[PDB]
Amino acid sequence: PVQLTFYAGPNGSQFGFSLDFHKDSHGRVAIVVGAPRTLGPSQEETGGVFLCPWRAEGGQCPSLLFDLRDETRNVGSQTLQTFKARQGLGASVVSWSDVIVACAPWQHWNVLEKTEEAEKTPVGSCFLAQPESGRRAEYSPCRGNTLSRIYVENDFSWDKRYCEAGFSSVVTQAGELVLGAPGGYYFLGLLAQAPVADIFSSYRPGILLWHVSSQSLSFDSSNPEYFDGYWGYSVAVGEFDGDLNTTEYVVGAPTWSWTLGAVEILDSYYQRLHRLRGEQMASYFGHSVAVTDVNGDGRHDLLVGAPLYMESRADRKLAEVGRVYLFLQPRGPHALGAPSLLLTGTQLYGRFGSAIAPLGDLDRDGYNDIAVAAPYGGPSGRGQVLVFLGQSEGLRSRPSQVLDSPFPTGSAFGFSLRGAVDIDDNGYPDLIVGAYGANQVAVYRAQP
Amino acid sequence: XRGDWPC
Amino acid sequence: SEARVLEDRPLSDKQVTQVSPQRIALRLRPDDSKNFSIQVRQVEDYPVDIYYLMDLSYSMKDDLWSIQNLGTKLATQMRKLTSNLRIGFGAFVDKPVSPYMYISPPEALENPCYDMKTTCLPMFGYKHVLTLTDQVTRFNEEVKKQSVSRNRDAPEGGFDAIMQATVCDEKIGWRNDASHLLVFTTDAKTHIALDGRLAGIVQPNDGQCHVGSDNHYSASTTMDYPSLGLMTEKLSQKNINLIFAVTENVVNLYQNYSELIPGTTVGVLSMDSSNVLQLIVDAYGKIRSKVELEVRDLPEELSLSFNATCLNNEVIPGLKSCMGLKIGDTVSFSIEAKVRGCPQEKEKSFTIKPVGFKDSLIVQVTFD
Ligand SMILES: *[C@@H]1O[C@H](CO)[C@@H](O[C@@H]2O[C@H](CO)[C@@H](O[C@@H]3O[C@H](CO)[C@@H](O[C@@H]4O[C@H](CO)[C@@H](O)[C@H](O)[C@@H]4O)[C@H](O)[C@@H]3O)[C@H](O)[C@H]2NC(C)=O)[C@H](O)[C@H]1NC(C)=O
Ligand SMILES: *[C@@H]1O[C@H](CO)[C@@H](O[C@@H]2O[C@H](CO)[C@@H](O[C@@H]3O[C@H](CO[C@@H]4O[C@H](CO)[C@@H](O)[C@H](O)[C@@H]4O)[C@@H](O)[C@H](O)[C@@H]3O)[C@H](O)[C@H]2NC(C)=O)[C@H](O)[C@H]1NC(C)=O
Ligand SMILES: *[C@@H]1O[C@H](CO)[C@@H](O[C@@H]2O[C@H](CO)[C@@H](O)[C@H](O)[C@H]2NC(C)=O)[C@H](O)[C@H]1NC(C)=O
Ligand SMILES: *[C@@H]1O[C@H](CO)[C@@H](O)[C@H](O)[C@H]1NC(C)=O
Ligand SMILES: *[C@@H]1O[C@H](CO)[C@@H](O)[C@H](O)[C@H]1NC(C)=O
Ligand SMILES: [Ca+2]
Ligand SMILES: [Ca+2]
Ligand SMILES: [Ca+2]
Ligand SMILES: [Ca+2]
Ligand SMILES: [Ca+2]
Ligand SMILES: [Ca+2]
Ligand SMILES: [Mg+2]
Repeated sequence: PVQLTFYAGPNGSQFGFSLDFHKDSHGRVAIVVGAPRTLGPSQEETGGVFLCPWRAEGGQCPSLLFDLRDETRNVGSQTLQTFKARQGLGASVVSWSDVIVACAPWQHWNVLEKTEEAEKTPVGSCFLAQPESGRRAEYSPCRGNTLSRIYVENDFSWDKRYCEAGFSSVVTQAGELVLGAPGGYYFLGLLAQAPVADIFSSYRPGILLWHVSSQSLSFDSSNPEYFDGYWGYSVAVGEFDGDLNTTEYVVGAPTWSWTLGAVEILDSYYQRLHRLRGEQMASYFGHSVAVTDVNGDGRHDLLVGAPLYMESRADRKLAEVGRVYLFLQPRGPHALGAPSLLLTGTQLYGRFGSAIAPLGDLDRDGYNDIAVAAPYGGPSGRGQVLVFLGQSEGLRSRPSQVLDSPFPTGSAFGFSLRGAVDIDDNGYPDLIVGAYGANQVAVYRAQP
Repeated sequence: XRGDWPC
Repeated sequence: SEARVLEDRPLSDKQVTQVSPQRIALRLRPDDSKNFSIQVRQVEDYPVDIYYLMDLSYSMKDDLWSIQNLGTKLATQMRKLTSNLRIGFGAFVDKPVSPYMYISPPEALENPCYDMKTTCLPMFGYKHVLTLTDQVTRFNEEVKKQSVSRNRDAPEGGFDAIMQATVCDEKIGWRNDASHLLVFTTDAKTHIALDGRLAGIVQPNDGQCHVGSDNHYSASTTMDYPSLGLMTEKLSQKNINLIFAVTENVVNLYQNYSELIPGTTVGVLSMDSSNVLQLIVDAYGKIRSKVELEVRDLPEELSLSFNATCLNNEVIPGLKSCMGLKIGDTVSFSIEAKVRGCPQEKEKSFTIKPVGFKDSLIVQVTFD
């Protein structure tokens, strides 16, 4: 347990708020960690996508050169302004071959045209880093010359202004990036899918507004049962229709149907294949989702977090610990039903189930094993990361290993973690944990 | 409401 | 050894004669033992502290007047329910940060109702307004003065407001020797823990007070909303009973919420507040007191013992106080005093004070 590898960041930076792994075409694996409050050369906290190379000692990372200057571009009697002031350039990072997609959910964006404007709303924006080619492209499927008045007049139909695009993001196996913007459609949420190759090809310097032909934005809805659900607060990709020719999108909305929270499974064409609803109100059922074959039968199963779940115990006490809902995909063309298994934390006020990290398989055998977060768990109340050794039947209620925060109080250790990626190529996934409050990231190289 | 508006 | 009764004013049933008799002369001979029975009854009403939390969002606008009534009417009822009352209140909108507010054009930071060409106050996390006081008039005036602000999304940060309403005392002005009630208003869904991550806030709300001088929740923009668990911890630890007074639109949401918090209740905040005031008087029906006695100004030489007879009419030796007395119940205590010889002082005076009762049995003792 000695090799609790520490990666440091500057004060204020929130180094560790979001994290991911990158493997350039050269083959060098780097921890991409977003510090959404990194001090730029303009003494302003905007965000920093620290491309931390794998160093045993870690420390300060070389801030990958992302264009931090605000573009005041002029086109068609309009001014595209990309307010990067407090943009959080680093609140979500993903990678695909030699491409790093590093998204500022708070990259406010505006169009000055006469008196009217697009309103500097946190539309988000993924910087496309090709460091090997040095290509600094930009992508914002949510970026839109549509005026505020136009969005208001249509009952906020397709109201994408508040996307926080790149609030979450995944890359499809075929190579198309899906970004989940919970703020989409006026905080309803959406998914926007476009190939990385196509957006790179369509990129031109100082344009910041261009339709991508192959983009796939989600269909909005008008049923109040979806309102304020943050339909996209958590996003993942799995096959649930038993059709390998199409890729299925699993969306966790933790406030679905008046704080109940749900997770929906849709086809590639953004149509509901099923919906799975929350048991306990205000438990945030959909804060973190995770698609994987916990059963390991070849049909993807769903894992949902509920970090504000409160259980009933002796003397009739409701103790707020959290919960993990496991839904198992039935054999053949059968729809998912009742929560297959239910997992619960111990420590009070721990926010158990804030972040779920698909661990794949721990013991390199075949039972899919995952991990879950509890940022204020443990006897002290500092942090907790709980390894759920999954079973061929499902998920055991007693977490195998618990990682406690070595940081002081306020660090929110475990709040954003990721596994399923082998850093040292030992044959096992390495669990990287983003204690943002201490501006550090802890990498644990889990030996089974 | 969808936003801070009267239903 | 004769015990002459001097002051024997009868117990009131609401002078607030809470102890009868009031004054006794006890005459003793050397080596003497003697038992007399006192009786005690609660007369004056019970102490209570009400804190009131209100929405101020564009949204809240539909029912703003409604929540204002839920303040004043409530006070009036508990004026008719007890005399020992204090009332205080606070307001809230949401976390003051994008995307919850409008930041463009810059005037939006001073008025986010730019697009409607109207004026709304710069939206705020939690602005504690009135410290708890017996001056109910000032509470009413300050409650009516509150007005609407604006944010973007439908859910609002009420849990932050409750946590900062209960989490500090000196700012809010509670009393240790009283019951505590917390009435919370809203008309839409509530921002709960983990909602603020849309605005970059990922540090939780802890069990500490972050209001200082300015009467604002200083750490609002850097502390997330609070979860139901820490809400329950702070309500119970401080002995605060919660009443969600919410609009009938999604009253089921808050009925489920109240099922989620042990001991809290939910009223339909509406044209009337019967469903909330009846639950106020319900919670007032469950307050149980204790009658416990101590003896002051007595030397060690004189030995004492006692029995006790409570409202259950079961006699117990060695138990000086039963648990869970009510208004009007009478409890008797037969105290046995044994003297060892005649001291030089020849005339003593001491007190028997029921704990929390300003009235006391003043006993004058002479030895022959
Ligand atoms: C990173 O962590 C936090 C977050 O930013 C930092 O905390 C703040 O850092 C500033 C540093 O500018 C610090 O100010 C110091 O105050 C000292 C007085 O307490 C100053 O005087 C010093 O006093 C010493 C004691 O006698 C003396 O020996 C020394 O020579 C010096 O005169 C000092 O110069 C600084 O101005 C804040 O107090 C501090 N605030 C909080 C709330 O933490 C922290 O500093 C950062 N750490 C690092 C290593 O970068
Ligand atoms: C919180 O308040 C809400 C109201 O605001 C309460 O909602 C109530 O929820 C119950 C179910 O828990 C409803 O009863 C039935 O619901 C079914 C729909 O669910 C079914 O789900 C199964 C699998 O889970 C599926 O196989 C079925 O196809 C089906 O979808 C419905 O079909 C029935 O007709 C029946 O309505 C109840 O109606 C609903 N009440 C209201 C007023 O809407 C909720 O109970 C409460 N929370 C708690 C914990 O009590
Ligand atoms: C109050 O109770 C005490 C004892 O706690 C009583 O003392 C008892 O007196 C009787 C005689 O009537 C003895 O038989 C008992 O032995 C005494 N004590 C006990 C406990 O057994 C005292 O007399 C009581 N006062 C009144 C009003 O009767
Ligand atoms: C899968 O999709 C491709 C792309 O259109 C198609 O050509 C192929 O036939 C499909 N395979 C199956 C087994 O459906
Ligand atoms: C006092 O004590 C005696 C015995 O000690 C008992 O018989 C009697 O009932 C008690 N009460 C009074 C006040 O006489
Ligand atoms: Ca498919
Ligand atoms: Ca399966
Ligand atoms: Ca395994
Ligand atoms: Ca490894
Ligand atoms: Ca309203
Ligand atoms: Ca709001
Ligand atoms: Mg509102």
